Amino acid sequence: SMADEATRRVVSEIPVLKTNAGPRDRELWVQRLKEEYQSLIRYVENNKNADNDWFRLESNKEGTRWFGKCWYIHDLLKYEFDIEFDIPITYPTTAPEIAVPELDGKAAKMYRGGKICLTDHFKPLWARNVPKFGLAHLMALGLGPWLAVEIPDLIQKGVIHHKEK
Repeated sequence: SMADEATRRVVSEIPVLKTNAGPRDRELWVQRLKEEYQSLIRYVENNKNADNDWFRLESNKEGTRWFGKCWYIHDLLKYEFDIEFDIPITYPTTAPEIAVPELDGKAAKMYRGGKICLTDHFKPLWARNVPKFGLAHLMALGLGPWLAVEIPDLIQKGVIHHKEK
């Protein structure tokens, strides 16, 4: 009951997705990508309205490789990190694995190679919502909360530093 409400508070203004298609699924994958792009751009617009415009993403032509940037504010300073992920063949039932490559070997909750290690509650949360969640939800429920623990830890520990601009 607390988990269901917390999830709704975060995602209730993100458009819900519908199509069960992954990268190999041809016209159904093009349809899934329309849903993904429309959910993502609404999430970006909502974030701008809330003074929390915290990421940009692009894909390759086929929509199977995603990359961009996120920004995290701590003590009013803005920290930028490059992000990337591949769409699993079994998407959207399987969730993508976000990587923050510059933090490889630095962040505590991270696999060798730069994939973030999310708490055990994200996977079953994604699983319980299939196929309604997409990349906007991956950002809002997966990377966002990861940054809000790991980036303050790394700044406190002196592992990362703000470069003058």
